[PDB]
Amino acid sequence: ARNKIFISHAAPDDNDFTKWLALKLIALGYEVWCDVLFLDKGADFWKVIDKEIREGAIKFLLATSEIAIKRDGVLKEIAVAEKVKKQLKDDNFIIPLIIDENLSYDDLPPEIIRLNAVDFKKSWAVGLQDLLKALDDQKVEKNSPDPDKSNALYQQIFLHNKGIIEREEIYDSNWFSILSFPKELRFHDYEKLMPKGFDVRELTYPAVRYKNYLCTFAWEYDFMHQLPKTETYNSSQTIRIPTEEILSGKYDSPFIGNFECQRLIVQLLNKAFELRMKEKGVREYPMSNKMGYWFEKGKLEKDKFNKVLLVGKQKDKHWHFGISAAGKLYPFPVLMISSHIFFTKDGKELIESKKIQHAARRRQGKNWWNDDWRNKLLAFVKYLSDDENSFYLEVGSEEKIYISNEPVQFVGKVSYNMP
Amino acid sequence: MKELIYIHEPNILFANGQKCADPRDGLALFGPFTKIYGIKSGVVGTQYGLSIFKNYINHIQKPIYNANNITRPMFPGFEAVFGCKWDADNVVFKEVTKEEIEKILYTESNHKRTYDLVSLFINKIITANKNEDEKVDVWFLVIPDEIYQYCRAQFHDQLKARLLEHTIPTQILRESTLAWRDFKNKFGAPKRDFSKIEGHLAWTISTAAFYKAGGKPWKLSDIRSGVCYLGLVYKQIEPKNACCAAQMFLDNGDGTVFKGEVGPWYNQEKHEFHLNPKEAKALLTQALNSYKEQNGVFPKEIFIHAKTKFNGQEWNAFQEVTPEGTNLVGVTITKTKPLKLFKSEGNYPIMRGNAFIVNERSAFLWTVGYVPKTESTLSMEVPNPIFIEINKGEADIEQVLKDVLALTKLNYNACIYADGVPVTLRFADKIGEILTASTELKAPPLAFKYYI
DNA sequence: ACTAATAGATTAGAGCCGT
RNA sequence: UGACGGCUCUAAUCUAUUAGU
Ligand SMILES: [Mg+2]
Repeated sequence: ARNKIFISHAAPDDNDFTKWLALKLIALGYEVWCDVLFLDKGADFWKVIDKEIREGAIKFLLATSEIAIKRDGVLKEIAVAEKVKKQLKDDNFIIPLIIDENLSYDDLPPEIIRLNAVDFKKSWAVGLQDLLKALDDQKVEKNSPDPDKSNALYQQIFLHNKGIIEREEIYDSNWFSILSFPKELRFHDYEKLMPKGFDVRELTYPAVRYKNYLCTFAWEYDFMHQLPKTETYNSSQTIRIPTEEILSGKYDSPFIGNFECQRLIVQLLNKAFELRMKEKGVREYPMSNKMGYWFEKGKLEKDKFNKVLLVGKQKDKHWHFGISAAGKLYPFPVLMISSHIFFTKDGKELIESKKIQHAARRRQGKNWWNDDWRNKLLAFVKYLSDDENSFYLEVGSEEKIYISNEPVQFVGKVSYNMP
Repeated sequence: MKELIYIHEPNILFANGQKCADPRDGLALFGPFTKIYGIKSGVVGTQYGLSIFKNYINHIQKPIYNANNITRPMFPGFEAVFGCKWDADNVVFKEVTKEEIEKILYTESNHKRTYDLVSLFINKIITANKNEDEKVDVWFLVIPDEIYQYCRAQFHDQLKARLLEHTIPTQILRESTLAWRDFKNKFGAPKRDFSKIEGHLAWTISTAAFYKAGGKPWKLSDIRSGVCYLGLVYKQIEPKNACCAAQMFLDNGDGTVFKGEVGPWYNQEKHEFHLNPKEAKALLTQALNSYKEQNGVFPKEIFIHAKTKFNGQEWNAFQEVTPEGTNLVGVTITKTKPLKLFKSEGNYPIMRGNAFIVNERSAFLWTVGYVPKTESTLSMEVPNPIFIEINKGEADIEQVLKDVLALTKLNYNACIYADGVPVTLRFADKIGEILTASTELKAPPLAFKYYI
């Protein structure tokens, strides 16, 4: 029966394309007759070319090119192809596969000009994907010589340009933009009243002694108990600076360059976050270059909050969702909240062995997934939400830094099947 | 709401000018860009290693099935993909007796231990490259596992640098890799399970062997012409810094000339990771001449990228030696800033290619993420993006993002979908690791085939 | 100038597991 | 070192400030 796909092409150059085309179709199980790959030597080729076009061919594929349409021996296969098409009452018989870049549907012979071509000019894999759609639509039967190769090669062709959907998607970051911040940043000259090398870290509110000025948002007479003779200070020596002006990068004062001010603000910001943690009473954990935070076993209700177990157990220890918030001002002031997994054998003291924790951290990590990490982090900050829509950072008696308790959300215009 | 732009995946060429986005697909469907006649193997190892190597090379001639055929493509077979022959019966075997390892193994000094083992393997290779009339293509050193961990100033790094003066491609294969079924940690299960990634393993070794034998498995075509993408990496030497460079650019015939432009440009300065005016001028001059000879005309801009920022004086040196009409772009690509974008609903991480334009001179680009075609992330969890900032020069922050993603498609040491960092910053890292692992060679080879 | 300290910054390296 | 990714532990440099020599 006619169950063979004939291929016509120019003799010298089309071989490369046709050879790849012929083998792929054979590998898919499509029976194929090529004038160079299946023509026995010494045969009367027109006798067998004509005969099989009439009798053996069920599809006719023409490798269309700038010379394959000017080749006398190819049009003869076309001319008989049209005739056998007529008797077979199959309009979808001749499929003029266009491969040449310079051939664009305006020098094609009238015989195939009425027909719908399959485009290979830009990419052979997609053009062959078009053919498989065309052949499968017409229910062209193909055998299954090696079923595994046929299915696999079909999938390789099938999934060539796919997986980029135009659907919008929303991404939850670990960035938490600051909502509020003090209006005025103040340099206190408590120097005259400050003990030599008075630890500035012991203060209730964050204050950095830039030069001889205690850079802080805190109100002047705030550290009355902590710092003696605080009230004796004169507010004249305090240097008021508009905070929003710094964040705009416009306060290029000779006294302090703008760049240094933000780094102090971040220094204040990170310290204030740490100071708030003691108020929130979260157990901390030193790191290689950072400071960890988490909730002790039993502190949180069932060691879970917002339907998320911030505290769990792995092996002989207890895994704890660790965090290390870091401040950033460029370009949008944001307090990044990271994600970690600390481990405690009794649920309280953390395994001192760094090797055991790090090995444990990886074992726990290979369990949590994108969604799980999102749930754990957002539940953690939600527990830290002072307000129902933010959490503040006390930097003074009446100065506060509200920061959005929800993470900054990014929007993208491309998604995938997400199987 | 911050909007993320999407960077389209650049295409890597294959046979017949055909383009595909996955090297594992464009190779399987279309084949390598340029074919070699065949690969003549050479094995330097124990009798056990030679049997394993002969077993594995014969194994990968035929198609290989991994459990997850849907996601990561199967391996059609070496001759089926690359078109050349890689026969295990043409092995120019050079035996290394296990007892010979023992006497070197027992030396007290670690310096003498690693040097003698390196001298053990390379001497047999070097002699067999001067006395034997066999044209060996790639020398495969099936090293026994005792070499790896008893000898632990690196065996692998020392070996490659000492063979540079002879220009001998080598491909070190640990015996635990080729015979993974036959190495278990007393549990009965392999020390590393390659069962689900057999095709992934066979893909990587084959293209590495194919590349080192003079083959070009694929090349890039999605870059702006007339640009010399030069990548700089600094290595600590113990207060010495060495800064090798790797360049990638199109020739006149639209061919990527992915070569090095290397040397230990030393920085004995207290401030680290920068270049003196003298050293910096030589570095950029070399790449300029290399493009000059490879193309005839000078580049119209030089896309200098690095993981470290550039100060003024070294940038000034670049300006002084730069010819007229040539622009400079300084790009700093770091993988440190934590910007984790968890997907709203689902379990598959953010798709690769998303980009956050922070401003006109910086961006966050997701080179690692979820790849749809492979249907299985090269990563496992939420991927950290790489921060790309235009340190110096005038360039488009969107065009730079495309080029940076483009440079992630020339990893020949593995046939993965794409690499997290641009390969020019990864290959220059490998070169600096290799070069400095021994004495200063007057002229290093510029073919990555001798390093990767 | 040279050291020391408190920071954020920005780099490197080691190394320990996943896939 | 078939590879890749993540993470950990260190370390140094640069900047600011003060102290000290
Ligand atoms: Mg390699």
